[PDB]
Amino acid sequence: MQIGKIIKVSGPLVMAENMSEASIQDMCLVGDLGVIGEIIEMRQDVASIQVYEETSGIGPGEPVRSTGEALSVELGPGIISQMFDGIQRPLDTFMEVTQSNFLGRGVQLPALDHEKQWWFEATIEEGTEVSAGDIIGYVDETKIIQHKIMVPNGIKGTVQKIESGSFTIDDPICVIETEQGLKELTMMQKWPVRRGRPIKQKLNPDVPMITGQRVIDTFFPVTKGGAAAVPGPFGAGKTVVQHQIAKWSDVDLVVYVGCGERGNEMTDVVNEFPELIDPNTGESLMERTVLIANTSNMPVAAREASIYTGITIAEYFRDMGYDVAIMADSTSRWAEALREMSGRLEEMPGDEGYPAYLGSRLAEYYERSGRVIALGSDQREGSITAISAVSPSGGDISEPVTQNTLRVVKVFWGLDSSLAQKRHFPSINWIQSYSLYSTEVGRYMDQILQQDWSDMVTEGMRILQEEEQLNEIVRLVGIDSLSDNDRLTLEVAKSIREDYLQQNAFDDVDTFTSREKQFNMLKVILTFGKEARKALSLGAYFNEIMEGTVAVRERISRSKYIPEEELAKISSINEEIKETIQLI
Amino acid sequence: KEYRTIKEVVGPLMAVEKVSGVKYEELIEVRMQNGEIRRGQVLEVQEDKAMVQIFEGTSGINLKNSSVRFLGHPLQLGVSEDMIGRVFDGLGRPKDNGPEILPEKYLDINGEVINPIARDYPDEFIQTGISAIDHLNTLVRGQKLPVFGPPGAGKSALAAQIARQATVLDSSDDFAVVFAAIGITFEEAEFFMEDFRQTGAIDRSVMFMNLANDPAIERIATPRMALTAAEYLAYEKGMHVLVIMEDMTNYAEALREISAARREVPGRRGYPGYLYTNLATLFERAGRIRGLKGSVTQIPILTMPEDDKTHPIPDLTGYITEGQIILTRELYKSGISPPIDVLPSLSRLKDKGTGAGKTREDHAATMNQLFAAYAQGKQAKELAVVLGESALSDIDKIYAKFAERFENEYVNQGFYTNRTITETLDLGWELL
Amino acid sequence: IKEYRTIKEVVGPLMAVEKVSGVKYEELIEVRMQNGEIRRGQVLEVQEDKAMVQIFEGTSGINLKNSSVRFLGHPLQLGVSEDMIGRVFDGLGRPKDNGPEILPEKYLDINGEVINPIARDYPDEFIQTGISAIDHLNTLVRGQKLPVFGPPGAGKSALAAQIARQATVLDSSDDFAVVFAAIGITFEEAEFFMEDFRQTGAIDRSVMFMNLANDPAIERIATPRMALTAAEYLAYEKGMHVLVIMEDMTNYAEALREISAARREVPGRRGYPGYLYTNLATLFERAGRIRGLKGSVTQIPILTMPEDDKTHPIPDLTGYITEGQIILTRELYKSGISPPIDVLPSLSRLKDKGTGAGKTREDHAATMNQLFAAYAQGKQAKELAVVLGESALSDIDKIYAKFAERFENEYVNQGFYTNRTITETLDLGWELLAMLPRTELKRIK
Repeated sequence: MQIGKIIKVSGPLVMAENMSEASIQDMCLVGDLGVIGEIIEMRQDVASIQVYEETSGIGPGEPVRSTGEALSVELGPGIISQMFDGIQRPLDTFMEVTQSNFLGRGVQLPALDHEKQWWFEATIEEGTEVSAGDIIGYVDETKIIQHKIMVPNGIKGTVQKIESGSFTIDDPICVIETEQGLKELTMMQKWPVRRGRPIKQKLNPDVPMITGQRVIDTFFPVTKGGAAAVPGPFGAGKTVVQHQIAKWSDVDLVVYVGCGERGNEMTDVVNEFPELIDPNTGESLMERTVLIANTSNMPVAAREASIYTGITIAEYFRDMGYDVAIMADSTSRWAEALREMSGRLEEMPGDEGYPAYLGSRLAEYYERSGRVIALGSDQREGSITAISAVSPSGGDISEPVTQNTLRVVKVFWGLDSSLAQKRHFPSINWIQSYSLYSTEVGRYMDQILQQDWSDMVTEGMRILQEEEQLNEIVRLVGIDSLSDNDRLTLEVAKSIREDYLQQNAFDDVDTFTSREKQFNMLKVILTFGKEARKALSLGAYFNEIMEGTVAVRERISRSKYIPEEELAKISSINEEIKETIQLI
Repeated sequence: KEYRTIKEVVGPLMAVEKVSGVKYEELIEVRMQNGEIRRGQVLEVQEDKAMVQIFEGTSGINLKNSSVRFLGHPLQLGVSEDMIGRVFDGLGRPKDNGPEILPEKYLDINGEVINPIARDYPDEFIQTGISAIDHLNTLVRGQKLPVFGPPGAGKSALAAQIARQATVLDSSDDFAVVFAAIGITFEEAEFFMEDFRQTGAIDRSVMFMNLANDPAIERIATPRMALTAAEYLAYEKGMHVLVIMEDMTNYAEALREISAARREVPGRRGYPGYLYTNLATLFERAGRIRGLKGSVTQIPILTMPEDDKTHPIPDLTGYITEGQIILTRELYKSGISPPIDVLPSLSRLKDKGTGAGKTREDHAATMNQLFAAYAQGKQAKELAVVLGESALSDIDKIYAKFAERFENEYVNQGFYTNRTITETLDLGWELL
Repeated sequence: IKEYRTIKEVVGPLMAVEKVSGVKYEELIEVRMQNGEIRRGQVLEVQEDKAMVQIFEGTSGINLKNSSVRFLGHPLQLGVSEDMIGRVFDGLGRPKDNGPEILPEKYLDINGEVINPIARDYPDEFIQTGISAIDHLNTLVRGQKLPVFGPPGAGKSALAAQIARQATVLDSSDDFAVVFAAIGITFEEAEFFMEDFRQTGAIDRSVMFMNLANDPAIERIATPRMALTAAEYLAYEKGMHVLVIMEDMTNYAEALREISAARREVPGRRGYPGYLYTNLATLFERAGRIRGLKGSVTQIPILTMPEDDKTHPIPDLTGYITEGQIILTRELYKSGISPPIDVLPSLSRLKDKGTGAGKTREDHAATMNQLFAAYAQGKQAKELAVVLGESALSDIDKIYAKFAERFENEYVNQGFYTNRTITETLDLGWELLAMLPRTELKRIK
């Protein structure tokens, strides 16, 4: 409607006159190429635009037009199992529409297939009064997941015309009468990615999430609606622990965000995710996933917007009643993008050149995750669980992004490369990692499992920490020069590490460990310490106990591999007792 | 009169033209072209032009078709005795969906400075029920006694505990609690709020909750909101008010961010350089006033650096405060709740808060030599890690064991056990 | 043809021209001086009818009123051709060997385009470096980026020379090319490279872009982009497999800093710019394979090992964008090991994609994995000799000792002009593996 005119092009900043009809944060197309950019300032009629692409070859006199809206995502059928870049451009469609292998400057493409037909089934009776979040209908978009069409925010009234059928996401599938007149609804809604999606009520994340991975499900659990930080050193198997969490966690969808990775790591992602198999249905995990893909050499703005696009999509599926998991790998790159853009704008730096608002920004992101009651009459409940890789260039965990992240999330999974060096997978540092959910998860696990599981966890960790202390002493004086009790603690700690902490994600049985399985397994490990300590009490020498119980503790080592249908691990406890009684 | 004269928007800042009668720090309303209304504050005013900052940012605003109204007053708190039991946000607007407050009057949240000759000296003793404080680092009414701790080391648990079991001995004159959450997360806030409701403490409390994702500019207003309510309850209703503020580290960071956004001149560590001014203007708002009944007592809660400075420098805070209460991680790993390291902890005002006619009379003496059992208890075992087996073992044999008891039972009360002071002294003697 | 006598301002290497129109950001410019001299430059900022440009050769000797300015209508470009093979240019692609000027097929923006992430192909096949210490243990994959770190004068440049000399592909390599980029090096090291490429005829399959230590730093910044533009042209337009060697990328960072300082910019750590990381990434991402195309681009950036413990931004910044580290020690250059390669910290994270049947002899992975442990424990045996001579632990550890010194003696020593075929490398390997008894190796054949 209004045609602005470029008057200045400097680096990633463009200034354009005759823009008084536009708004702050409006997206716009700049120059003859129509390169995408963001209005960040306005002085009289002259807008300062943050250009998202490269500006080489642009100059004054060229036109500028605002798209009338802020950076948004399309939300509707066509979204699941697709791969986008940071501002939701569909990569595959990008190739086919440009007939090119490269991301050319200034081509604009819808995010969803507006021309694919979908079968929409109505679910609400004609004439029922509704509001934002109420589910109107339903599209079986994907083999695994169902896309519940819900009323956009800002719409209230009586559903007037609703008929099932085959439509594109552009067709009016509903008509609702509002006090503001008569408004038509389609299957697609748009949302600005930096506004959090409205909810009815934020709730406490108190339900533990089953990763299937014993070390975290037991000692460092994250709840549904929680958030974890995962520092990832080189060659620590981080890629497969992320795969394991994405594949085994009892969530409905996964959103994976690229956040400016090296292209080769990114294509590993693009290749391996489709070949990961859903346990419940056997279909490709991609069916259940949305992937945003950004490489280090892509426009910096798209790398910063990546996480907001992702979290907006995650909120969309949280508003449907689903549980979502957003993984960002890695937010260190996102924050370097933020830093570059802040410095290029000549802003007053903060710690180590990161902007002063870095902290706030991280907050705004992580507080958008969590367990919520969604809108709508049924008051359905959803959650977003955040798993963010942090991986600073400097090995030092002490760095503004990591510490600013750790003050707003409650669980921290510390991958250690020297632990992977000792062939300990998953390579989670057991003394430095932590979870502030552990007490509430104890309260939940105890109630459902009807056992002192919390006390068991506290004691397993008690001996692990005490093993750190004792091993230090062993450095000074050899294991021979120690008490007989202390080597027993070190030896049950051995089984904690080897028979519980270590898991091979590729073994058909060891890849996932159930609630009950973990309980019985750590059960037997701990009863070893209990009964052997009673033996030491009775005066028997610890070496004798090791020699006497040789077979059964090998069964305790093989404990991780007993199938899920049979559960022979319980019997082991009795054997231990009996054998130590023979030892007397 | 609405002004339709917005000429510039740069970041969260706005320039308004052809105004008159606008005053520094005056509140504004932006009525956006789409009907949305945002609240803001004048930061500079010059001839017929004014520079304001919008609390909710400027995203989505169209300059030509928006307007600004100048309300003719700064940030204020509507005060009333009815604020007890209620929960507000960092700007004093209700967060608890409760009935509406009809204010007695509106007060500038910056406050007045007490005339030094009108001030009264801190005197009475506050029973936190925490032995580690009440005995060694005694809290007095009118004192400013901060607590420093690493993240998730239960310092917030300690905060809620003092808020829970804090009382005075006469208890004829009520003890009100004003709680300010400063840029903390929703889950931390929920800890405090639902705890306050389950223990019933909410019935004597006023809560100001600013969350980690609220605008930093509102985070700057939160502690002043808390303290204005506190001084109103103290000096106009005669109440004895205890003020807890977590996390003041977040207040320091919000100050740094705002000063950066306003292209100001950076001081130390990029922090605005008026941190002493601001923090002292906050913390010196405690005390007693000669000729008035009530009191104001502050307990700021700080995240301790544990790193390369780059924190709300305590030295500043400790330079204005009358003490330090220190929590370290190594007492939290041992399971010690509450994890107070009594050695660097100090109460600059314990002297005339404790004594004859104020507490049991062993209290002082046992304090002044009860540090010594812990002083030479860990002088042997912690220092002599290498020489631990035999160095100083035959003699000073029990001085380790009693130190273990100091940690294990004397200070490991539990985050939910209320120790009367006299009860605390009984434990103190039995340990000796 | 836009020619303007409207130069308003000269401040250092920067010029301001007013009363212009149609000028574009980062467009090339020609200054026609009052004395007939011609210098070229680049617009850095453009505003209304004004343009600020920087002159590559500086502005000394310019008279503002009596000089003129032409805007060329394009950015920095490489005139690409298949006839660049065998040729030697400067850092801006201008001919340096007195051969014919090349009449280009087309002109390419030396910035390149960003690969669609789903169109990229993972590096997955094997090369022939001829270097046993790497081909076996620290395997190079087509599409990989593997830097070299070494101290000055410890045969680093010679390693560059022989990798460039012997690198080839076994299966029907369309053509194995080498693009050589010299980054701010002295005339002597550059003359070394050029003359070595001509003695051995490596020149016949190589393109050379020579930027020297006293050339303009802004040209130094442009040099790797032109090397890589020719690389991608050959790879994904001629179907060729391209090896790209850039010596002392440490000199790139410095030039960046310099340019950033000349342009009144905001300093990062140690004066380095606030986009240093991003620029290195714009370079290093330009390696790899593209699905459905025969060619490939493989990078060996070659850098000087930093003295100071505290790494400059230069190597840390290179650190995570790369897929490995190769290391030279002066310990071995004095120790007689010609290629001073310590295979201990050496790593190729994609080596598993180089080994295997149809790619090499199938033993590759297993033998390699026994060699790493063996050399480490043999070095441990050698260091164990500290006040604990031959009497201490004379069996089993001492027999490893001999394995560790003979490993260097010929397996690592090689010869800066010996091309050891991969079958040679592994046959020699098993010969070295025979030394110790069959019980040490848990491996089974």
